[PDB]
Amino acid sequence: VHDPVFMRNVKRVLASYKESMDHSSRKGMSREAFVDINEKGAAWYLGHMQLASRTLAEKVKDADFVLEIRDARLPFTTGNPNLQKIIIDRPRLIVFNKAEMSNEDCNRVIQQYYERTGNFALFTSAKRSWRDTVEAVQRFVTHILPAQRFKTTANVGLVVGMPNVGKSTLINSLRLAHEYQFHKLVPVCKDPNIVLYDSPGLTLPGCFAKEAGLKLAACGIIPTNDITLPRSLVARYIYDVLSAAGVGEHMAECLHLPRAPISFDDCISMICEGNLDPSRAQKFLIHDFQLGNLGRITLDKLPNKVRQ
Amino acid sequence: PQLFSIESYETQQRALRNIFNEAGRHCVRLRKDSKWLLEERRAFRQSHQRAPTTKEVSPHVDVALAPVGALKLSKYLSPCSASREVVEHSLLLHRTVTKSKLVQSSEKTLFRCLRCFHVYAARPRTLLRGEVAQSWLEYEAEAEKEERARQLARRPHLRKKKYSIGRQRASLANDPRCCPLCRSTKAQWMMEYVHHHTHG
Amino acid sequence: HMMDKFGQPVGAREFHRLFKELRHADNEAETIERHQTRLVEEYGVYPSLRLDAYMLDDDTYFPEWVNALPYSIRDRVKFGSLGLTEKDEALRVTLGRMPLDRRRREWERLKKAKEYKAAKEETLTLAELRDARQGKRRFHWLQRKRQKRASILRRLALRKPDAFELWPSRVVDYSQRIAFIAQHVENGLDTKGQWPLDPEELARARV
Amino acid sequence: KARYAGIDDNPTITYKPWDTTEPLMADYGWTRGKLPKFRARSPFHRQQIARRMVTEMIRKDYCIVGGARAPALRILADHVV
Amino acid sequence: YGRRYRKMETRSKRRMRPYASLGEIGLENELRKEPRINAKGLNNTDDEDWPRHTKSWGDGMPSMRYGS
Amino acid sequence: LNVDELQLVRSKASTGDLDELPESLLRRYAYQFSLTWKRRHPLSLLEAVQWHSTTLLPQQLNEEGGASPTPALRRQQEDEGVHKTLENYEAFRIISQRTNNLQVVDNKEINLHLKAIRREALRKERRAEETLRREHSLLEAAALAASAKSFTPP
Amino acid sequence: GYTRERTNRHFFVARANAFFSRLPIARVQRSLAMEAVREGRMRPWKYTKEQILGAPVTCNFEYNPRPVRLIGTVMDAHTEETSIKGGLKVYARNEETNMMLWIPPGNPKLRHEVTSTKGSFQHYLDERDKWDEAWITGRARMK
Amino acid sequence: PASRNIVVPDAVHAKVGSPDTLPAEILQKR
Amino acid sequence: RVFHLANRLLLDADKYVILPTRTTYAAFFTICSLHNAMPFALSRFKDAVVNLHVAVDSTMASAILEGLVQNGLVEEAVLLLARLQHVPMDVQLLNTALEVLLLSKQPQSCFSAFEAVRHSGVEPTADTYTLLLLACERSGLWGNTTAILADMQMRRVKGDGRTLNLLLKGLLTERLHGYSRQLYETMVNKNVEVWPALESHMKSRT
RNA sequence: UUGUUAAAACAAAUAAAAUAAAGUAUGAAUUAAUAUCAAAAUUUUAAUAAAAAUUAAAAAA
RNA sequence: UCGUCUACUUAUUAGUUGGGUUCGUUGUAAAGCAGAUUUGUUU
Ligand SMILES: [Zn+2]
Repeated sequence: VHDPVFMRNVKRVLASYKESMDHSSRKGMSREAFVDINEKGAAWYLGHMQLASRTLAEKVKDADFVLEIRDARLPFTTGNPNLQKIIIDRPRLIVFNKAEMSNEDCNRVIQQYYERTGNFALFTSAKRSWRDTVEAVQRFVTHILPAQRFKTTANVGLVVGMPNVGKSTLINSLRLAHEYQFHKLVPVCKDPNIVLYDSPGLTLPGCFAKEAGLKLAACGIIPTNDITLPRSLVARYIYDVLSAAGVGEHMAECLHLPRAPISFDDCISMICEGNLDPSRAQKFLIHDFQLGNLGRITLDKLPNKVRQ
Repeated sequence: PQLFSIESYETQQRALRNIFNEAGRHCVRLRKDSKWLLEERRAFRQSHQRAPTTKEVSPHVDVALAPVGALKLSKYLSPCSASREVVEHSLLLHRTVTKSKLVQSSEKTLFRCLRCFHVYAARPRTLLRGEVAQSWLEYEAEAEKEERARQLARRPHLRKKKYSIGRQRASLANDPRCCPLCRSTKAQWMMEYVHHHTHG
Repeated sequence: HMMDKFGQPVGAREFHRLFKELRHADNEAETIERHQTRLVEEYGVYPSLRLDAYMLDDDTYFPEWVNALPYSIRDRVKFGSLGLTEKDEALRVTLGRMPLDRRRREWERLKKAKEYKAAKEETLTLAELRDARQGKRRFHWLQRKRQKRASILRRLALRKPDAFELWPSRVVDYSQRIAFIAQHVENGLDTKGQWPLDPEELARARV
Repeated sequence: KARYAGIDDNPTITYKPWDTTEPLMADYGWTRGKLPKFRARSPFHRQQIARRMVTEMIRKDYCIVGGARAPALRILADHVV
Repeated sequence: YGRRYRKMETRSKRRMRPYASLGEIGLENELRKEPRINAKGLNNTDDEDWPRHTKSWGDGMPSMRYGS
Repeated sequence: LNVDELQLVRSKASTGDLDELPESLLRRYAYQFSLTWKRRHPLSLLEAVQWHSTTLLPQQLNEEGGASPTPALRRQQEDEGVHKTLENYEAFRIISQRTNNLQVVDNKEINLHLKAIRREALRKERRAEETLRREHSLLEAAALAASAKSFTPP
Repeated sequence: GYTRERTNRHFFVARANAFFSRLPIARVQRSLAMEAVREGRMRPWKYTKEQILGAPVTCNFEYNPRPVRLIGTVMDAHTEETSIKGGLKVYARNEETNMMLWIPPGNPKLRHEVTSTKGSFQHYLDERDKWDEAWITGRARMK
Repeated sequence: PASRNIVVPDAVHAKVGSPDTLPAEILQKR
Repeated sequence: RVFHLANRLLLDADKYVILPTRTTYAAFFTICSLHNAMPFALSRFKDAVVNLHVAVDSTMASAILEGLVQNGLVEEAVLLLARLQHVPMDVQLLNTALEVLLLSKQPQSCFSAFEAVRHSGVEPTADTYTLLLLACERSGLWGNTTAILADMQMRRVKGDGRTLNLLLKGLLTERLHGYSRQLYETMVNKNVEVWPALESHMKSRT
């Protein structure tokens, strides 16, 4: 037992922490949208992703290949605009996670366009482990990238992806796997000499427009809090996308509705009609859109040039 | 098509902005406190370096009531209506703003408690002091306690006449910070209550 | 409640009485059960008749030795088996206050009502469902008995701790180790499958 | 502040002489409106002491008591008479 | 914490709630002699309420607190 | 379930005189907008439908038909209401100033405390989050069951 | 430095409770009550608590332009005879509005008249249960 | 309900050059 | 009606002087898990533990944890398991905690608990081994894939068909040719079915 | 007052009333450089200065 | 010393379509530049 004054002090500070964290109210600003964990520690990046074009170019010039991680629901809006603007000489492998919910037709269209451009699209499901993904990445490296000059050197892949998409989870999984096998970078397979290099700030989007935030909250990337962004702004956009699709009978069959709804108020009242208030009803609708019982959905549009 | 469901949410919110700016013309004049008024005249001379203007200091508090349409709006709106949350939140915000303007007055006003449901006349500043949670209202409370200690420390016998059981009981009845029946600090503006009942 | 809150640790004789009662509680239950079964098998005074006698406040339904039984069990041997509520006790007082013919008439009416209630008790009403979901117990005499037993246990173990310990001291707790690992999981501390672990590190991760 | 003894049961046609007291239960206190409370361990203990004291007083026609028990005993004997 | 052992012992041993009226002490005397359903139970002797002035030895002997 | 022209005519005629309009139209409009009309008072239906036509802001219809009058009549009704509130408040003032102590309670009690609203909201949110966790765990268990069989060794 | 809180001054410490006997104070109370009666601010009443408890009453509070009328049920009468003390406990319900008032007699701007000295304890119990249920509902909705 | 056709046209919403497409920073600066 | 009767039994025991037992509470928890009404089971568990002074049993804890898991409250089950303390050790509670830690966020924690109980305690069975192998499949470490087989051999406890199939899959992933071929031969000798993907992979390798 | 549940119950914690815990005898222990010990303000000398000096006047239990 | 800079440009037409991508006031030449700047024997 240490000093009693120190015991009293730690008791007092723990009680203060408890009385500070007892409040269930969540603050407006999404801390997750700006925090980004790395090897040095938790970092907060400010600014958009356009003013970092040369900082991205100087690193994609050093890296051997470009491993990007995006979400299949909204491919283009999650990533880097300068990567799509300026052509990257290095081969790119784009892993679309949560591919079970995206439109199969849009998935084949985007993978066809990536094959036409020179990139390789890999769609990963929840049942698939990261081992098959990293094995396919190794196969891509040994099939596309040329042989290194010196035998001891390794090929580097710059990882571009938001921490909500699964980049941080993949990094942690590979790190723990390597640590358990042996007991700023991350080695995956030592026989082909493949290593990965992460860039937190270049992938952290930071600020976003209204519709961008709507799409991110509908996909589950950005958090949702009552002070900053009510559920109405996102659920009405979801229903507007569903109405632009025009599948009213399909909405009814999915939500177990007596008839095809006419308006958003009608949708809310019909979901309310188990009994629950409109707020939790809209929360359950958004949760349905998150879990993905509604399938073959793509919120991000495709430009004319990518559709050609 | 277009953003029908999005524009409908924006249209209803624009209506709430207009019907609440309309209710501003229905006001109830409340004369400010004597000590608080001199505190605004003092802070104005140091800020603007000029004598205070009778139209800027506003010795009469302009409190705004909730619009007559809004109370009957949430009334006939079913709980299953999605548009009830956006108008309920609009009323909860105005219900607190009304408290913020009410605490600046010191004239006698009807205040009922919610514990034993007793209606009594109280002064809004001293009654709603613990609920409003304003630092300037906290700093003036600490300032007046020192001002009383300065007078009592200069003359100890001054406490005998000023602070007596006859004087202390009289001042508590003059500023009923709690209900004389249930002794509860929780209270409500009766004017806002009767405005909500006869319309709902 | 006051004794359990501000109870000075008992002496030798009080400890002995508490231990004796706690040890012979089972013998007391066995002997009251034996008295009751002897009564119902040799005299035919069934629990229905015993409850009727309880409600009418009549001792003719019991033989002579019932009132001669030990006082510690004389009151339980008669009306301990059959179920009784605080409402039933209040109704017994009301009957005892009311006249005898009204006693019998209202008791027969209430007995018919209770039999119909028992027939209808197949399902649960909304109030009973709410009480079962909440956890509130209207008939908390079992709770009072268990709380008295726990208070006796505490007042007896406060004298000699090694006398009535809950878990053996020398025996290690694999379930406690599993709960330790589950606390690691709860706090999110990375467990690399390497046993043992560091409790100071778990506490640091917790804070 | 309020005495539940004022709640009258089985009221008679004519109002009682006291109409507010028991009158045996004295509601001992220190203000002049009440009886002097002799030091006891509880109000129940005080009532038990008063009961035994007035019983012995009625039994043996005299009682020698110390402290504030004498005025209480005298007033209770008055109420008994 | 400052709670006196003797005083707390007396408070926890004996009751404090005083009677309110003679009708109330009568109702209490009625409701006291009631059997315990599942409790421990206490001996209800045939002279528990009867006058103990002739039973107990010290109820007539000279007393100082009662003054003979 | 309402024609556009019929809804426009109803919204235009409710400001002037809604008595001549049939009440079945108002009933079905309340059904559409998910309104609550009292079944024991026929005036409640017309009051609800006129206040809902008030709170509804047709960007083109009202602005073209009556820019000033459509809010003007509603402002007149609001002036009537605020004068009624002033009268009732003065009545409460005089009765509380004359009587010794006065108590007032409402059976409907149309008033909700702010902290109570927040607590109910977070409570229903926690229940919905528990059900969301149920769904998530079911999905993860199904994914594990699929990976235990479909995954082939390289 | 130093001050004194108590004063042993003779004029302050002397009392007159012994000489209060030569003042007919109860007669002064009755004279004030009779003056109020003759002025019309109150009207003499002789009923008992159980008799008046549960009797309908109508009270008009005079107020320009319209005096406010209120019909309620007497819940408690504080005095059995007329006096300057008085006190009546009325309970009145409007459309979805319950209220419990304590009417003092002798107010000129307040005219309360009980429609019948006789009362119905059954209706009294009904009103009492209604008021208690309303109060409990209000407290439960508050907390 | 999983493989049902749900396609979104590009002319219904999210027009190019809109205040919703542009972030609030640029609009406030302008 | 079955749920109503299940709650009525406990209400009747509460009304009477008797008290329900740990097996009754476990069966009631399984009933609530079947009925998808977990708040009732949790309220009954609280009422049994905090004021009724009924010590928790191994089967009772395993039943309540299995109910939480089946309803899908894996995090709440983890919390309750962390709160658990002073309960006898049994293979049922062991495999239930293994399921809980498998479905939890950290699949390595159940492996750590198994290595902790490996020194002493109840002997693990084929179900526990299947749970360990499923957790290894979910996580992806597989570093002790042959260690599990060595432990089973030294424990001298037979394995089930699913156990042997998961072990075959683990060995094929860990490219242990000799051990995989030996296990395939002994599986064909025992005449126990295998997974279709594993059989196709074996036939393509041969 | 807060929190939980349900369309009132439970747990916490203090601030008002109420209850007790002597004015009788019995009677220790920590401590102890000391003038019948320097009430206060100002200034100053080697670190709180209760060390010095200048104003001033600080009653007893 | 708390400054500002998510669009210019090259073409195209009448909103559509492909390429490329900071400035500056004042002090100072050390009196300027990492990080900390807290203490009630208090219950
Ligand atoms: Zn009150």
